Amino acid sequence: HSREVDCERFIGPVPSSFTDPKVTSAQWKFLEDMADMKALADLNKSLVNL
Amino acid sequence: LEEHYYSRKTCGSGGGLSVQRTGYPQTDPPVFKAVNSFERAPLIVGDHVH
Amino acid sequence: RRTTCELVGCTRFYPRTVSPPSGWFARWKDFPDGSLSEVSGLRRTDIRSV
Repeated sequence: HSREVDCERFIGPVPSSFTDPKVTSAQWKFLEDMADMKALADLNKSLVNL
Repeated sequence: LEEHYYSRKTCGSGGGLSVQRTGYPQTDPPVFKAVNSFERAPLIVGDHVH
Repeated sequence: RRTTCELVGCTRFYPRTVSPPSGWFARWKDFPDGSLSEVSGLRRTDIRSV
């Protein structure tokens, strides 16, 4: 005999962990504060070319 | 599909060869489910500054 | 804001030892002896603000 198998079919299903994420308000506020601090610190370096 | 050679031999007489080709449709699980979606906002205010 | 969810996976082939018949003899001929394919995913959901 001589069997031919396709790799696009003998694969399990997609896990249930592929749903949307869940973030709290504290984490969002912390990320926003960090981004604001980084943006404010980067602006000081742009003025070095005075 | 899967072909095979059913090379059968006779009894203790003569001694002739044979191939005998025959195939059998072989099933398989379904193929992947390709997903390609995208969503965005239509258009609100066309100004370039604000 | 942005929230990413990446996914990645691999696949291998682990065939059985052999096909022992009732009282006959059999043997294998050629086999993958390697990988197969690779599955991967990605998700993106961003919400801009003013």
